[PDB]
Amino acid sequence: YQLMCYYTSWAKDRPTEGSFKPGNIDPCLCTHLIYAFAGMKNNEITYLSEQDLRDYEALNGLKDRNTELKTLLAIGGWKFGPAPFSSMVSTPQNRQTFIKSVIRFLRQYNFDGLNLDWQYPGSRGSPPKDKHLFSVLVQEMRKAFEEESTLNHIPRLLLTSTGAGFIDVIKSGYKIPELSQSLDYIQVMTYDLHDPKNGYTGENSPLYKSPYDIGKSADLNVDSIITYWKDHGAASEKLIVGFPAYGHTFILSDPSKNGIGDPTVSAGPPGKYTNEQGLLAYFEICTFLNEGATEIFDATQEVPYAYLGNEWVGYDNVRSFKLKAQWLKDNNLGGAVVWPLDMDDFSGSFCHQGRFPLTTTLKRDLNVHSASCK
Repeated sequence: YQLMCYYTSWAKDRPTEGSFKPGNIDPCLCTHLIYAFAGMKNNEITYLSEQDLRDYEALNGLKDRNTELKTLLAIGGWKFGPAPFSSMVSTPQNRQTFIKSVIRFLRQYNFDGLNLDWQYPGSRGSPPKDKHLFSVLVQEMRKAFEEESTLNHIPRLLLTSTGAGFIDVIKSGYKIPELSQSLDYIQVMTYDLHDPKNGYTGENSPLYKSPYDIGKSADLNVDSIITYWKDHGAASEKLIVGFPAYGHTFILSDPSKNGIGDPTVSAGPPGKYTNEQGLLAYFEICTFLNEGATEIFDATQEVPYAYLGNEWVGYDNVRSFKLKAQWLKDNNLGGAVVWPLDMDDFSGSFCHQGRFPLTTTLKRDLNVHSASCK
């Protein structure tokens, strides 16, 4: 099984005890480290800031301790949006400029591959034709990686892509059989399933649906999403399940109605370290629990939630990671991807469950072993 772990460039910029640097990632913990994010300039991949080059060096230097460790560079993300990718895939000339810049960039900065994270082809303004053009880009990029490998007599660069977790978004943007042929891995975005706009508490990444989830809500769970990708032609061993190291928060309409599916006023206030309304890192949730929040493990969805007064959080813990890891193995999936590793308890001081408790649960249960680490 694979165990991929994201490192986000902004994690080192969080205040005081929340700051986490890439050089402090345990090199034996994951099979792949993914750096979020690279940007684009004139149809060429590039760094977002010159300081990212120092992060690339620290991240890639971990391969000197774990010689089997692989590193990927992620381009895109929610904030970047669809427009740069739409322009880049629009012509063969722009795709060639991009593919050539990727090979050159990955090799010069010692990355083992690229993670495409276009959010999303075919939606958010991206036209219907981008479903076909994204598949063309992926085929052409895989072919160029094979040709570079043969020309230089070195292992081929890896090619991965994120995959939407929302059915309508999957339908309008992904030619699943073609993408599965050319990609090494598909990182399925099995998280942010809390449906913030419906006015009820919802889980971030439940394994199974709530019996109260009706219609489109019934597909907002790991089991339903992965089943959809498999039913539509994705290779099971190429599927990498998204494991969030954070939760989503809500302000309860009534503090006495504190279960899943209960009425909400708004997303919860930003955390001291992550500073994003409606989100708390796993390390911040540990503080919330230590400061008196009531912890409930919902067996119907196989995920926890916690509440304190009118503040409610739906998240993942050691137990939910354990149960999803067994389900992953039972379903012959390719592995897991921790999103983001920097929101797990990287120091061991917030949760007192040792360093990286969520990720360590996956390393142990997915039998991740490197010959270089024994």
